Amino acid sequence: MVNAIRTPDQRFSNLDQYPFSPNYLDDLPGYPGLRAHYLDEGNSDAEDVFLCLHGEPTWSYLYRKMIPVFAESGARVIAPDFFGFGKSDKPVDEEDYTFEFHRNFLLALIERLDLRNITLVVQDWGGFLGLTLPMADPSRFKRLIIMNACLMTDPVTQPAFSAFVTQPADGFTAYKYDLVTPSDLRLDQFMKRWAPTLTEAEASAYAAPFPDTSYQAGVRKFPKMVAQRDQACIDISTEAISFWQNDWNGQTFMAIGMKDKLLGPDVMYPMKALINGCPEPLEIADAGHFVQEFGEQVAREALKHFAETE
Repeated sequence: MVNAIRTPDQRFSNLDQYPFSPNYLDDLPGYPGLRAHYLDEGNSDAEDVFLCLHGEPTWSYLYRKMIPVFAESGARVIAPDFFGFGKSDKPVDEEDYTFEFHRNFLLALIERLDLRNITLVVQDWGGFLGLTLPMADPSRFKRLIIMNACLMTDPVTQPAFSAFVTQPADGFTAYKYDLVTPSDLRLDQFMKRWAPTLTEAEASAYAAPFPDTSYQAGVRKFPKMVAQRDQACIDISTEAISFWQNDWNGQTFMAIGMKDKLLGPDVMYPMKALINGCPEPLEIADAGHFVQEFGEQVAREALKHFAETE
């Protein structure tokens, strides 16, 4: 029952621009023996809380440029590392990672920390999973900041959320290929390719959580879950659509990384239509899949947009 390993702390000693202190939650309901890492920045008694969820194959380090902007506005910021990523523990078997394994973890984190007045900030898997959280506990969610992401429903229901899987060849097909094929996966090399504006140091931070391949079962399972969606993922994702379309009435802000070959306009415009009240998206011409690397701007504009609608 959940064989996992922990990344030696020395691997995080020379992180670039990541002065955020570690917080851990051991033995969350349904996660015995697993220690989860998360950042808790800004006023801990703040009324507003920004839940920042990362994706594949990154960690909370991805939100490092957005965190300060949010904390400065007077809000609290929670940025958790999924099991298998960042400083959280990493199950050694790919079988242990599932849509509900990661989803239930997010729900347990929300209940444990008793988060309220939440502004959900998502991208990629943070969105696939994150966008399904509100419907399970609506009163806790207030706003949404969505960057390149969608819902993992079936091809018939939403063809746009499946089409990108097979085309273009240099889009998700290439992304997935780079992650599931190399016997010796080097995430610093991966991130420099998929986020060409990263410095050598920043790229090193993405490799930091993984001393060797045995620490990458979670990294290898995520892309596979996008291509092969189980029934639970499909149903949860389909129920999520109805929520964003008929139940959601909170403030929303969308930003599109225009150079994203995976989840750009093809996926983001159909998403905008599904989220009730979603305004015209902020198009970021230079941004890639990892919109957060251009996050200071997204952070500032999201706060400005939220204030004008208070």
